[PDB]
Amino acid sequence: GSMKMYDRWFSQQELQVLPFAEQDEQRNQTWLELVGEAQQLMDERCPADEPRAIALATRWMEQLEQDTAGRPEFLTRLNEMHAAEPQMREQTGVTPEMIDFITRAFAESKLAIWARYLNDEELAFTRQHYFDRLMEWPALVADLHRACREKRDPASPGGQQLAQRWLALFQSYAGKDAQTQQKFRYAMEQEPHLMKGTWMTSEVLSWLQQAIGVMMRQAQGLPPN
Repeated sequence: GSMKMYDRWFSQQELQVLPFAEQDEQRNQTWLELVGEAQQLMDERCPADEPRAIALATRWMEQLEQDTAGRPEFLTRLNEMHAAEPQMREQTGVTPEMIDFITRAFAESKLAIWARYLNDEELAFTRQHYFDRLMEWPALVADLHRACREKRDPASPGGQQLAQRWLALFQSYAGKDAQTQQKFRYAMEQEPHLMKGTWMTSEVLSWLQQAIGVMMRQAQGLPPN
């Protein structure tokens, strides 16, 4: 879209590190392709769980991660913009229904993988509750980036607050059975896609794993590390 649209959704400081504010002909072409291909799939009434939808959704999320420079606050801002900006459709062709389709297809791309790791009742719980708190993740990841950026101790009260927030979001879709949660950890160790579209860097993930280890540490038994 236009630089005027971005100017009213981002401050001047933010625009200096938002890649979308760069004029780049190849970035623009890729977005024309991603939007055009989404609209075509919707026009064919393509199911979100077909491979064509899964592929396109994966391409979108990787592009969005690059074009927000990995900043979850910027993903949040673009999410606000898509739903509120009056000339979103005229300027970009993006509609709330398109974003819903892409998000549902991206969910299906992960549920297809979890189907190989979970039994039937665990997979049904995760499908049912997948979206319950999905939208709370960007604000948590933003706070995780901030904790890591500010060198907060993962064992501080604020650090454990973040680990507790993570647990509540994770348990929202994984359930609360320790046996089931270990399947999710194994899957995440083996399946690189499950960590895509989370706006986590290696450093922030390391910070979170440390805070979780403190939270979950047992008095007896093999400890974390």
